[PDB]
Amino acid sequence: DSLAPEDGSHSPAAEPTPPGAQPTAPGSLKAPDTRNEKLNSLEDVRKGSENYALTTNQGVRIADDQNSLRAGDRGPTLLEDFILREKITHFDHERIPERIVHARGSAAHGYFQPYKSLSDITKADFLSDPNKITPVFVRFSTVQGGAGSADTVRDIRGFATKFYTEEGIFDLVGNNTPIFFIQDAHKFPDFVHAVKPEPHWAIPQGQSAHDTFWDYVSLQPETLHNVMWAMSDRGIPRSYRTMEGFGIHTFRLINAEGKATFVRFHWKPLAGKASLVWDEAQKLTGRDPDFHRRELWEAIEAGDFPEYE
Amino acid sequence: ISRLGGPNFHEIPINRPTCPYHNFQRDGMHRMGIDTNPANYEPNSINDNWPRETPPGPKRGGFESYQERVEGNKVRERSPSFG
Amino acid sequence: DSLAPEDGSHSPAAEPTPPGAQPTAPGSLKAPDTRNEKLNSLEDVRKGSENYALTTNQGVRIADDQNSLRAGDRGPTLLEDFILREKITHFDHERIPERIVHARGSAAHGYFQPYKSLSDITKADFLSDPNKITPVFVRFSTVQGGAGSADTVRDIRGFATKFYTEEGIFDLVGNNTPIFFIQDAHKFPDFVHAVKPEPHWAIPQGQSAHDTFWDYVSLQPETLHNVMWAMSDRGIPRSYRTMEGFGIHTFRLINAEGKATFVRFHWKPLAGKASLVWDEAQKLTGRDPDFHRRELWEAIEAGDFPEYELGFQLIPEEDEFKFDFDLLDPTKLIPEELVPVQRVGNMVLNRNPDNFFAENEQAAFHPGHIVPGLDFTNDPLLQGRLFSYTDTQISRLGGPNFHEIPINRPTCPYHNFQRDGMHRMGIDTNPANYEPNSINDNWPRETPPGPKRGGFESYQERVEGNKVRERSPSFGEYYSHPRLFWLSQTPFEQSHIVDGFSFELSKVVRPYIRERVVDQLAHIDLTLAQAVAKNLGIELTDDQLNITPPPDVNGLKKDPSLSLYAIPDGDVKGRVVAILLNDEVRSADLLAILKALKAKGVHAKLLYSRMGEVTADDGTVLPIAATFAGAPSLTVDAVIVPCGNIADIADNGDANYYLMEAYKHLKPIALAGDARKFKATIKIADQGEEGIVEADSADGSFMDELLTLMAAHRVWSRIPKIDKIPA
Amino acid sequence: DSLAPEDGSHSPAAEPTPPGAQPTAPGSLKAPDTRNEKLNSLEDVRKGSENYALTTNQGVRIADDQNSLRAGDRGPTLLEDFILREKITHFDHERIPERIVHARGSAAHGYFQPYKSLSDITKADFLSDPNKITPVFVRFSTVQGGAGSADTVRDIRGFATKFYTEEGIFDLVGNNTPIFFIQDAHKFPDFVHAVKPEPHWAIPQGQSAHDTFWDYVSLQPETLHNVMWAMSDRGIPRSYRTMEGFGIHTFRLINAEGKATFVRFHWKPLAGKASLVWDEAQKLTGRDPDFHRRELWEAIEAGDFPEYELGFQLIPEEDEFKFDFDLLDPTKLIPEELVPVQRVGNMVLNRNPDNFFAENEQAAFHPGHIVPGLDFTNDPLLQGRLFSYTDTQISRLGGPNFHEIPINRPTCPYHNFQRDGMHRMGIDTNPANYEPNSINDNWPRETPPGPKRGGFESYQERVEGNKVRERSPSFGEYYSHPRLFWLSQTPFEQSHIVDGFSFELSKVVRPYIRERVVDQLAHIDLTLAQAVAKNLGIELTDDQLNITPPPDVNGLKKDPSLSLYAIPDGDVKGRVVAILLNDEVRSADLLAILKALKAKGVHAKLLYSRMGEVTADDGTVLPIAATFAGAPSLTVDAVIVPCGNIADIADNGDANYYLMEAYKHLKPIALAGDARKFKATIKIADQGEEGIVEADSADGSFMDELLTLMAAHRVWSRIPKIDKIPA
Ligand code: HDD
Ligand code: HDD
Ligand code: HDD
Repeated sequence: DSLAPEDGSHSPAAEPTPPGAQPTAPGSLKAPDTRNEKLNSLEDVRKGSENYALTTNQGVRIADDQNSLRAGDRGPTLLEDFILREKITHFDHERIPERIVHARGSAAHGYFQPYKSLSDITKADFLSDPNKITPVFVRFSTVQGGAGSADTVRDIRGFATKFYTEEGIFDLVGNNTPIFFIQDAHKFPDFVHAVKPEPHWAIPQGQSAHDTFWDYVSLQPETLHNVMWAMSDRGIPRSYRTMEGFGIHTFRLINAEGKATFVRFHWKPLAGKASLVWDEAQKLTGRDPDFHRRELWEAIEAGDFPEYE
Repeated sequence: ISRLGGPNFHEIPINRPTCPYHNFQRDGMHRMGIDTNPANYEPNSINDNWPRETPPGPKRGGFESYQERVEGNKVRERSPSFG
Repeated sequence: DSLAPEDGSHSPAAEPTPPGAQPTAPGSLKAPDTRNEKLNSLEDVRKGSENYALTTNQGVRIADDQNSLRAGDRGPTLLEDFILREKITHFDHERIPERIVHARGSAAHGYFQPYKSLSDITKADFLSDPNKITPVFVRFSTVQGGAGSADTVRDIRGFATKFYTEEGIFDLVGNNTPIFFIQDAHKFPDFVHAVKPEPHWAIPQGQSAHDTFWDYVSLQPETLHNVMWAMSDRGIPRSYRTMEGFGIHTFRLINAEGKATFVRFHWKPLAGKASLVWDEAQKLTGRDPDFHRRELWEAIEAGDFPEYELGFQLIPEEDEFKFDFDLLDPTKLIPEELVPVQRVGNMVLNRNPDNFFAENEQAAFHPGHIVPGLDFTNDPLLQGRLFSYTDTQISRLGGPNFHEIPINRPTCPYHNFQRDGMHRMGIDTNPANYEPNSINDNWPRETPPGPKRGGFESYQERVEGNKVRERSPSFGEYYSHPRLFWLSQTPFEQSHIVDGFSFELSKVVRPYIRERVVDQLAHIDLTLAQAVAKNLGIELTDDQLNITPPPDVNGLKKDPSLSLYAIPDGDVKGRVVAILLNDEVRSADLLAILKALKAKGVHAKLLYSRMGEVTADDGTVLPIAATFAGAPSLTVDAVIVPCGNIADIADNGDANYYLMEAYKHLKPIALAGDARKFKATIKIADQGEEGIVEADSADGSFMDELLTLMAAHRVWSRIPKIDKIPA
Repeated sequence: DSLAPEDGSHSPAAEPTPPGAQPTAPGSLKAPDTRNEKLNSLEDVRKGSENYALTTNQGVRIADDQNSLRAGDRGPTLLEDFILREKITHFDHERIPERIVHARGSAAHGYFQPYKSLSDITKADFLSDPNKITPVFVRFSTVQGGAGSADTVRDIRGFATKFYTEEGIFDLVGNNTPIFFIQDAHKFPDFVHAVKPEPHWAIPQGQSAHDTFWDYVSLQPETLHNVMWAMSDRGIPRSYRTMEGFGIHTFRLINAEGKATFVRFHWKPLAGKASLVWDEAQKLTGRDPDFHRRELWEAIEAGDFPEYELGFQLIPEEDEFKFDFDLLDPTKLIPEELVPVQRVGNMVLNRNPDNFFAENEQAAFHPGHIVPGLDFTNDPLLQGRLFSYTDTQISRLGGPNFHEIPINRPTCPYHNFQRDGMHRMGIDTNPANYEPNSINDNWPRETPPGPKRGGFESYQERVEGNKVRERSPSFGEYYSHPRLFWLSQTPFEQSHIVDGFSFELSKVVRPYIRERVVDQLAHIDLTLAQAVAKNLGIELTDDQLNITPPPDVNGLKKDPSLSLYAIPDGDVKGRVVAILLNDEVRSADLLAILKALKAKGVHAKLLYSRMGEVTADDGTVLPIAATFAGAPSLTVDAVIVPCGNIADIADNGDANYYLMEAYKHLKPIALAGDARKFKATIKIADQGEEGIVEADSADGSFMDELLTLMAAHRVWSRIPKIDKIPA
């Protein structure tokens, strides 16, 4: 009953390997020895597969997963085939709405550690002890395109970090430029509608290069600063590893004595800052629309972990 | 699908089997189970075809319908015996 | 308060205009006088905008749509700002789930009209009289990629038509190849999961070129027939206008006397069959991921309406078992040499939607939506489809009232005892919500079946057998149809199939999967298998070289109707030519070029190294449509270079590459006067070659030769020359 | 194929008819001539039924709606039965989430008209012209129970009015008491969770009589004021027609000069104030859980329209701080003795919906739906309400397009740049979906504020303070308003409050909670506290007996407007009388009875020991409406027994109990001729007593005396006599 090759060449080595040397794999199979508190806490919902019987969602073993139940082997399919209907029902409802913005994104697990206690300026527990390790989950993204759009478009990039701290989840939801296009949230649907595919025909995907975007820009000069960044090579990063991150807004740090300090957040890439050039980026959306997602996944599989200060 | 919000209603705790369940179904709203199978289809070679079908048998076998004989034309008709 | 330009140049003309001549627009503003019964019935939900106040959804006029309400102009935003919250709430919930498959699609309104009454073979009302005009809504699609994926991927294409008939909605939900990959609907999630992005990392988008797809194929030889089609140039159509459509399954036509005839449905494109080549298609997903969506919309705005002839392959009930294959097997085609396609009517797509989301995204097609005069068969793929297309709408469209979404509404009457459900629009006045009832005199009432305006009754097919989960043995043949397809292609089409398999298998990381697929190809044709094997560094064994080929299909050595190009059918109307300008164009050349193109309905785009204008030798001001890089040769069907100051562009890398890319992609190229110096960049000798038009000046003969080349689509004889071209 | 009776008795007459005379029907079939702008605007979604074929939702006629498609008439059902699957799918998804609170409610259409222009104090367009008619849709409700819970529970009632104005929808979302239980919206889930069924076992339905509610009350004295109202007979109204309505919060009116006036909204019932008594209300939840829904629908079918006068309490901005309590505290009422209610206009409810689910269940009211001329205040309960009523519709009504559900649609224009979302009905043609735009000349456009037809601008209230989660100290007083309410009630109303607390606390299992509530009552009034304590077997301590009462409210020791009954306001129109028949009724009695009731708009129910008919002494055939047990005295306002063959019913247990129950519940009873023998059943002396009408015959003053009793609602003087009745 074995369909795997006898030489075992179907299974990727569970050790760091360079891009293309092995098939890519789920993280807990590729790197079983990598752990953190969050990864450990997900074990209760991880599901295996090897050596298990194929079942319905109700736990009933399936004998023939190749055929519908019919009245004769050339007959009509019967309504009483609950195995078919459960399998097709689940398939029929697989999709959930994509994010309104930043629908295209690539994510990884990791950890954060502060260099020293910041208790003089903030009572935040995750910043209180250099030995305190906080698990993170990070998602990098474009802004305009759908979940099935291309990576190397000209766009702003999102850089969202979920810190699983001992005193609650802290999400630092930033972008790869230090400002945004607009001043007041009331205008967000206007700006986003202008940059998104135009409503009559739903064109263009992953591009601000169309009338409605530049119409809005020309009528809203507050947008010009972030437009400058988007039109620069900042808009076409070489990799999620080679871009900066910013929280954009001024927030506050609050210490134990009640003192507030204004703060803006920054991520500094250990790999440095690097971008493509336009002709390359555009052609690459055709040759490999998954280039950034792939590069992130493969760097981690190689042990070449993305790092950000 | 409407009452419980989608196709993962078997993951709501009261509905969960206490016996094993494994298959190639994926995703859907409020998906709890995180599948590690490299494959989400069968037949597959990349996971040596697991999880695997099980032939019917006296115990722990796969489900097979009783091979009742069906004979008749396709009709929307009540059986006279019900009348 | 007016932000529009004083000259009115913001507003597109409400008249047919060629691609790029005007901004595109909602269909009811571009073509307000194009009407049909369905389009007219949508007027109750169309919303205008001009001269109206900006309001909340509750009708309250907004005074300041630029600012949130705050405590001081530098203060915190207040929870009482209901205008902000309503606007952001609506934004926050704009997205609905995309279709599980065929998420990427482009749609248009049109109409269908039969050529004659089909009453002798079907009682379907929409086919009963050549005077019956039926509105349609058609959505073309890819299969694998998301709604935001690219158009010109290698994939099967969907071709779904909603017929708004006087006796109900009929949805013909087909594809652009005559078979499907699998035999039984129970396997659909397996096949789709295998072709879709792999579940760990969600790669690759819009591509079958990955391990899991070819793993499934190698283990399920039933897939090989449709795989052959996908690896051919059928997988990369030039336009939705230049592909065929097929219902795939055998259905039944039922006439008034109750006689059943088996039928397979066909759409024949008036524009002919035409496809890209792989390198062009792949690069075009980067240069313009919206290319097919754009070309469909712009053809309709130009008056180049997509047209498709509906055809039926008809097989009497008594002939069910007269072929080498099972009629109910959706992995088998019916060769036109054995059963001709009888043309029965024509469909014209003549208006774009107003709002993509409301009309395209929310449209629900389902092959179970049939009408009296049609019926199903036991095809086990069709049988399971019947369950899926109603089920899936409960999440995708939010509940069981999806038929009340305007695009989905029948134009004929509908009345029943169904009630409630999320977003219920219809307010029922019937005292009864059940039947039988006396309190409403049993209305609405059942209708017996009959020749016209009768109730639906299934054809009383005899069913005999035991309840089994079992594939019919008649379905267990996998190689003869792939071989018939292979043998029916031209030599260059065969080369492109080889290159398709070779490219895709090269992207499979696990080598044994490649080897298993090559072994399957050896069961189809050894020339195909050896050619793919050579490109993969695989050597066939002596055992593989001795595999007996499968038998012919009912005596057929080939069927040229399976080739895109063996029988010429192309027409140039609606195609487009790039014209590469210089700063002092020979106006006489351009006059003759544009006159000849206009006479044939071929569009032109004037390209230069910058935007703005250039002035011809006689003072004619020429407006520039795009730069060489902004509208690459990928987006056109041919390239013409008129004479003038050729020195202006002779050393321009983009201009030289424009011709090299077009040359590599087998497109016609025409060079007038000093533009013939560009022959050096494409390595064409002074004596010239077939496929490169050249003359001292552009003229009638010059343009006749180019338009003849365009009618043949591509210059296949150039293929031996392109491998040395660095492009 | 017609199942209706040949005599047409299945169809109710489309004319006003009294309760029970005809089957009830959808409003547009019962009263097609009753129209308003909103009702007319719904015609595009109303669906008929008569003379139409039964179809699928796709418009396909159904031939056999009695059977599934099967392989043989005794065979398995086939998956290809799309008619079955569509019908069952729709059934399977009929239900939507019920409202979090106020899930049980009953609704009607109507209209509002102001008495005079209020332009001096508000620019609200619907209040600008006495000739301007504003359509309304009103939903009355309970609070705690589910959509399937009973009407006549002890609870607060909701009173929600949707005004379809020319300048937007205004929703006045009020209750039947002038205060709420809590001060800050942050506590709303705590309070509601405490009153709702307890989470382990989901008991009790429709009742605050359980530990968690009284636990919360005992720990949150701010609740005591509205608790007092709920424990009074206010908690058990006779009908939605006989209760007051209140907006509770202080809002603002804004005039064209920008001047703000504080306002509290009031509804005054034309039918007067009237409530049940507890034993009656509780038993009625069993005998007819739909009593209030039924009475509302049947009053409208009878042409006896519920009417309510809108009134305003108006407080100038400079008087904000001149009261002992904070105007922004929703646990405090504004006594009418301090600020009179000024009459504003009248609302008439004159047509029932067609489909309860489509119009009632799907209606969305929200107090943030205001119009120019109105504004909010910093009331911290109102402030949080503004968030909830938009948010909750995303799940309840399936997404952000809930304003497109027909009942919710404005009748005035609504245009904006919002797009998409689930169930999107409107098809936007605007080239732009953003502003500012030039491509549509910036339409739809913002509108500056102005005297009429202007944009919404918030009143520029001064805000000064630090960001704090802190209750205003001015809110920290909890007992003076409960005491004012207590002191304003009649002695019998006070007894009913004592009995309400006593009964509810008896259902609290943990005795310490009862003791803690009694301690709170001792801070309100020691007479109340002692009487409740006595009924609970609790002895007040000396310390409790020495608690100083809270101060008067701005010098008031009572305000009679807080009593249901202190100032008579009852009108008998729309009430109902049970008439207990015998097998040979004295027809002269019955003629005098029925005609006197009819002249005052009082309905009658002819009751007997069986259904069918009886014949009077003169041969008149009398149709029986219900049996004694089938329409118990709980469902009527008074009981009349005419003379005749009294021996027929004298020993009937149900007939005797009918009188005992009505007697216990303080209802007027009238006995003519030999019917006076029933005085022995209710233990009434030969000389008679006030509240029992008796005479030799029903002529003379008999009916006037009974109608006078009915105008006073109940016979409160009878209370000492019922306290030992075995009934
Ligand atoms: C008021 C609306 C609004 C405004 C003004 C912004 N966003 Fe946002 N953003 C959203 C509304 C939103 C959202 C609709 O809530 C999203 C989409 C789906 C989601 O979960 O959140 C989102 C997603 C989203 C993501 C993706 C998170 C993920 O990976 O899942 C990022 C990185 C940002 N945003 C970052 C920003 C930045 C840097 C902004 C400017 C400083 C910004 N957003 C303004
Ligand atoms: C049992 C499952 C199943 C099977 C075996 C098939 N499909 Fe399908 N198809 C669906 C389940 C489905 C679906 C999940 O129900 C979709 C996705 C969203 C939808 O509305 O229907 C769909 C969408 C869909 C569309 C897009 C319609 C649109 O534009 O909205 C087309 C053209 C087809 N299919 C065509 C086919 C063809 C030609 C098939 C083989 C003969 C086929 N499908 C087999
Ligand atoms: C912050 C939460 C919150 C608070 C403090 C209140 N409510 Fe509320 N109310 C809701 C949250 C809510 C809600 C959850 O949003 C409901 C349930 C379903 C709905 O549409 O709105 C609702 C329904 C609802 C209804 C039923 C409307 C209908 O018939 O559909 C009425 C009459 C009221 N409420 C009245 C009030 C009054 C008079 C309050 C105190 C002055 C009050 N509510 C406080």
